[PDB]
Amino acid sequence: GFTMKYKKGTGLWDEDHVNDYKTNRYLSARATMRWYQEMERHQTRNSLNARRATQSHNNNRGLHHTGRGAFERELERRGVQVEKYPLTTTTGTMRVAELVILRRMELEKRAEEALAEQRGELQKKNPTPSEWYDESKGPLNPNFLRSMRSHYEVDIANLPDTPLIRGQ
Amino acid sequence: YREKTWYEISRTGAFTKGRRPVMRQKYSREALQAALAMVPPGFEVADVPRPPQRILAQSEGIVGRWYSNYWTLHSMRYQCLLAGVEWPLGERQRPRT
Amino acid sequence: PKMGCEEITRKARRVQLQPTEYLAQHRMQVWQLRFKEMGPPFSRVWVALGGKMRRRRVGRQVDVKDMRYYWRPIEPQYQRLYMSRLRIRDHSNKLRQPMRLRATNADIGSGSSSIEWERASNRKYGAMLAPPKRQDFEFRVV
Amino acid sequence: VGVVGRDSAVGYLPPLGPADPLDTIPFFVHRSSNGVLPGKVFSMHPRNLMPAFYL
Amino acid sequence: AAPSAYDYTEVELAPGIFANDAIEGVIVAARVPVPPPKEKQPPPKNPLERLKAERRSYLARTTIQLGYFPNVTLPPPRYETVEAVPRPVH
Amino acid sequence: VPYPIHIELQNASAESIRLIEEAGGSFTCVYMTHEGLYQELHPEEYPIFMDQELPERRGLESLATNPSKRGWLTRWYEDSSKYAHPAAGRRYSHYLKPPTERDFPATVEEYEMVKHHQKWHLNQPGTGTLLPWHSYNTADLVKRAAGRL
Amino acid sequence: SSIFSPRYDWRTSGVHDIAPRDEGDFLYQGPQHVLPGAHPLPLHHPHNTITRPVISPYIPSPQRSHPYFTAPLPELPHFSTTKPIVYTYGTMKERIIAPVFNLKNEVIYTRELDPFIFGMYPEVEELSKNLTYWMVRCQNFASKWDYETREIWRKAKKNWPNTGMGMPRVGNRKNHLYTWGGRTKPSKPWNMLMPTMDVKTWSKSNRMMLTLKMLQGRLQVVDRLTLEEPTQECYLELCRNMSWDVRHTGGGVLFMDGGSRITPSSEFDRAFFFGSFFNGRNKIVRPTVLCDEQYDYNKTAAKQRMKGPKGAKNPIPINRFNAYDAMKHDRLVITEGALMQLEDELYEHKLQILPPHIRNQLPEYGYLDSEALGDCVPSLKTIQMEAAARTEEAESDMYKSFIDNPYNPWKDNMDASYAVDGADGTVQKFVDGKKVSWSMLS
Amino acid sequence: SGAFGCGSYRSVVAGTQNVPRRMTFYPSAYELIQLHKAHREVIRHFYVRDKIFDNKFPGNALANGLFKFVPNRRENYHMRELMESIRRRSIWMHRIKQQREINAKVVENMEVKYGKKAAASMLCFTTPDSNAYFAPHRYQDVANSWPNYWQHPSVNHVVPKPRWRRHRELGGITRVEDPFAVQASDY
RNA sequence: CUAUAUUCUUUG
RNA sequence: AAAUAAAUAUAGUAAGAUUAUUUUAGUAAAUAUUUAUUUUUCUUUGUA
Ligand SMILES: NC(=O)c1ccc[n+]([C@@H]2O[C@H](COP(=O)([O-])OP(=O)(O)OC[C@H]3O[C@@H](n4cnc5c(N)ncnc54)[C@H](O)[C@@H]3O)[C@@H](O)[C@H]2O)c1
Repeated sequence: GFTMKYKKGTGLWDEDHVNDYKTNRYLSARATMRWYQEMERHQTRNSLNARRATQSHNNNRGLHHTGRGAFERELERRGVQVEKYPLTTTTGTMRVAELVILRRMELEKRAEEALAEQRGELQKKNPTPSEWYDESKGPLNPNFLRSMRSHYEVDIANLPDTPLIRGQ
Repeated sequence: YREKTWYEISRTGAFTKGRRPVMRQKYSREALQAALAMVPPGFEVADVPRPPQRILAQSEGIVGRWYSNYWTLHSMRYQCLLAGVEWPLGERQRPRT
Repeated sequence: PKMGCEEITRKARRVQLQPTEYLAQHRMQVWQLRFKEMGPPFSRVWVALGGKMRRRRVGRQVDVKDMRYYWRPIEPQYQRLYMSRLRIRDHSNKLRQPMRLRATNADIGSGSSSIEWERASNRKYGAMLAPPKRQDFEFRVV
Repeated sequence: VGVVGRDSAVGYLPPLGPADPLDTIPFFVHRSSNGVLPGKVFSMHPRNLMPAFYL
Repeated sequence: AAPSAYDYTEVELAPGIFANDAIEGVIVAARVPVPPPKEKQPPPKNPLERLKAERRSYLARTTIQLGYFPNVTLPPPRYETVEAVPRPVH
Repeated sequence: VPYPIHIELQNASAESIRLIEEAGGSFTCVYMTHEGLYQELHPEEYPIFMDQELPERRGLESLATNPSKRGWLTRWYEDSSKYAHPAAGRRYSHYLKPPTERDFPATVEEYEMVKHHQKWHLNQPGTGTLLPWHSYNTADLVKRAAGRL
Repeated sequence: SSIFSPRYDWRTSGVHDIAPRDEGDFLYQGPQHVLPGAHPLPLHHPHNTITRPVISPYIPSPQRSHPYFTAPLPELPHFSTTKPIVYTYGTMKERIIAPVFNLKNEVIYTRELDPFIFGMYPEVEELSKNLTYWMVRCQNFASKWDYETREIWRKAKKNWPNTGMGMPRVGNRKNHLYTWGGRTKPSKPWNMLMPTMDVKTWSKSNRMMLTLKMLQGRLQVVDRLTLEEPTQECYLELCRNMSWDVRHTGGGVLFMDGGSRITPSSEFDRAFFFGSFFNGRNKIVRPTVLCDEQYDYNKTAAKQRMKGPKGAKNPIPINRFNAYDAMKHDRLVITEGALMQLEDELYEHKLQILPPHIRNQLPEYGYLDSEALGDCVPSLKTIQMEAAARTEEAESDMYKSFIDNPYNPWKDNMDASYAVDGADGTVQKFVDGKKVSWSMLS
Repeated sequence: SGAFGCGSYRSVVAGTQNVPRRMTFYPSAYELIQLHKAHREVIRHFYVRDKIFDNKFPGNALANGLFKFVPNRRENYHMRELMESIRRRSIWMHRIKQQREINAKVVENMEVKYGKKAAASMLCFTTPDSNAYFAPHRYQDVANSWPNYWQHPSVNHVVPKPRWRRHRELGGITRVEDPFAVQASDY
């Protein structure tokens, strides 16, 4: 019947638009891997079967596995473009991705030096912490002050028992 | 053996051509021109009556003698209207009393 | 059904999902021929005409005869009684409101406006209540 | 005529701001996305079509 | 296709510093030299961690080059022009 | 209505129309077959302008060709539709092309029937054209009984 | 039992052996004595900062509206929000600025969070809707199957006639009364409800959960989630070096893996993704708080061989963000790619919510500048979306000479003539006396 | 048909005079939203039509080159979902590009009639509470719009200030030194 | 209820 | 007609069962659930 075939691949990721009613709250370390196996084999099984069925069916009808007949067979010999809208091929869609990535990596070199150019410059201005260091309103976190230690020239994490207000 | 049971015989939307495309490939310009070039001269579109509802609506693409197929004829006509290809054949006539 | 049962260990029947009734099943047309409902939201009469008519007209009087040509609200028991058949689509949905006699435009459009129908270009924006498309001048069902 | 305060036969005006300054209203009320003011009149137990209402 | 429209897309490298502030001084993504595909690593010089590496998971044995979508760059074709390809006999 | 509005809807009430027109606005009463609705609400689906049906008969009487509702076919009615064929006689007026040349009924049986019709109904001007004695009582042929013009 | 019922108060003696354990037990010293565990409020989880360490600038206090930076601090680089910030209904109405952590656990540049996302102030009914959705959804619905009266396999005949015996009146005894029997109306998957949940509610509830994680000071923002190798001990090396507690007993980490500031991805980082299966309490989820609309193609009864549940046939998949797995794992680790993607998908949503006298000022303030129209230079997108975009940049050239061109449809309107045909109702388009319009096929 | 700003086909047949309209300045702010989320959509169609497999488990790894869509389906997805989405986006673009042509004219007419200052001051949509939605720190003394109404600086006096002290002997625990209130337990 | 009454009126 | 195998026929004048105390408003017309009205006096009144 009508099970919404057109929404099958519509989803952004591989795991959606799939009726998954066999599941649990907590998924273990290998149940999660099982889940990620099930989903991608749900896509792959259903795609490869739909490839096989039509390739076999096109072969049984005496034409090319594509569904591309004798006429279109002649057009490719004569060098004629055989269809109206030549959609991007596999190799193309891989190439896009890698060119995008190869832009991003270069940019992540340049940003690295940019930020390292700034950070050393506003460290030399600030050996002492600014007006965020005040716990007048509420206590500082020693969990976080161990992380902020490196920038400053002083010992931050040594905190008096008494609350410190604009402490020196 | 029943290759299609009563329910999927009952659905005439799939079978008949209402609101449904019956030719699923779309040809480029120099493809359409070659396809039109294989039509024998002295052929009118008006000589190809639209088949009844009983007959399934389908198009085998461009095969030999594709102009005998009604739906192929007119689907090709639509691509020729989109691509700006001149249509050599006639057009469908409406006879009246 | 116990891990000992000779009953269940030999398979007999397997029960399926049971089909639901027509959503409009209870709006029966013998009501829709007789009455019509009139009202502002939250108060609505069902109104009908009187039968004394088609047996003896003559001899009685003109006033008692034309007391028959007025629309009149049905007795409230009967209205509740007929309305009750329209209330059985959702029990325990207290936030709902009963179905009307004649389907309004919202109630026609509600069945095509879902996110399950949005790809169906049949039956969209109402179809079956419009007159049919002129068929191809050579159209024939044989 | 100005653009914000235009003539409208229905009548609609963007919020005018507080009628007195130097004073703070403890609450703030948002118009809807269509410009409607928040009060909604429902019915308590709409299934039986009770005349009893609320806001 | 020469520089793409998106090659001018704005990213903030450092606050107050944009990648479009360099302008050609713009990164054209297709003109970035493609690194050659890395295959699986050669087995270590030692039998022990060779056997232990061979003992690993199929997931841990996945070679990583790009890291995203094709993991390993595809090699460029032998011809830079589409009609530069020799046409055999049909 | 303070500002002018230009709007295309179907079957507006008279007061709404005069309220729009007083402002210096516009109203055009479009009336569409179902296909028309789907083609306006989903324009993207159809690349070329496609041949669109005229709405049906009763709707053409009451809406599309109505100057009061300001339908869109009023020009078409006042230019093309309201005139008969240039050759056509009075009896054959409604036909697209006159079926015969001579306006006089061309069959002796049809002539006998027209004589009987003209003595049936008494002799009124329109009696020449045969109208059948029996009716449909169907809603697709009925028009307005009485109302403001 | 119940507090009122007389069964309560039983066992007047014997509940405690009267004698101390000589290791753990002690006397109450006095008012100067600090008792382990004792607190004036009803804490079902009495965790302090030592057991469940919170990472934020300040320990959350009633004086602080949120435990993060309210102003960009002069000693670190400050990155502004990806999209411009608008304050909607439930938003905190105060500037939320969070530090970013490197993978070496030092603090790196500071980044401003979006109060529409991380500021939607939690109220409990919404989170309730979220939680009940997740716990009803996450059952195994295939296990709800049970036998029924017609499913028993006995003889259908009256087993003894009811006339003269003192025996009960019994026939076809496959009923629910009997030890071998089955019920009249049993439970079984196609009768079990799977709840439908619309995007508005999911979006709102997840926003409020993120905000709740901010207010509890348990939110962490990281550059990348990236491992040297796909192996597990690299992952544990990471979790150990930057102080994530992944032990089952300890409070876990909930990852939103986005890529980085510069290169965000919708897909997980492969290297990190394979190392991320540790047996402990941790979960890696998709970088989205939205959800696809849930469609029901049996809403009436129609398809009977459906096994299924009754309800939405498109339940939210398990690797999304939710209330349950937020409440289980304490630290919420969000990559900046995830931040960018969240803001990107929620932008239009927040714009529509605003009152109309406010949405009119959006273009004036430059909120609505659009790359498509080309008033600005295009914005930062993910890897996949840049791929798709360049794909369309590439394929826009095949539609030029065709009349069905999407990028210039109906260019022929304002030179066009229209002609009403009277022989059969049709309105046909004409240009230069040629009929342009296409009569539809059936 | 309709769907642009000009008019439908049945007004051309109707011959209604739509041409000399009065031009007013309408920011077209709603359409920019719809355009943002249309252009957001088109790209998604291009992405999900162009998925190809990368399978990370070995059993499913025989398919890793192929598109996730069957070609026959990928074509149909290109016709039905994708290239008509471009048309929707296209329509929004047209309806805005008309109106910048119109708004330019309104601005010029008002610049001549008024002068740049007066004109630009009239063509501003500023509402007195626009600071409530944009920079609330300028709005705080006007109304209390916070979800925390007890932490707004006007009502801030209500929340208590504890006297708290850290403890080394408890392990870095901060603790409030305030005495508890004795409670009513009995009647 | 079905038939005969077909204008504001009429049968079993 | 008998036996064997399949069904869920119907049974308020045939019937029988129906699973969790310490409770918080009364007795068409009645009763029950949800809900509504501060309509005038010396006191009093469950009306809808
Ligand atoms: N109810 C309908 O008939 C209906 C509904 C929605 C859309 N449409 C659109 O109406 C137009 C024609 O409909 P029809 O039924 O008269 O013919 P059709 O669509 O049944 O057949 C048209 C022929 O031209 C092909 N074609 C369609 N779009 C094409 C394109 N954009 N480029 C190249 N070839 C294309 C079709 O696949 C087929 O080969 C098409 O845009 C169709 O999609 C029609």
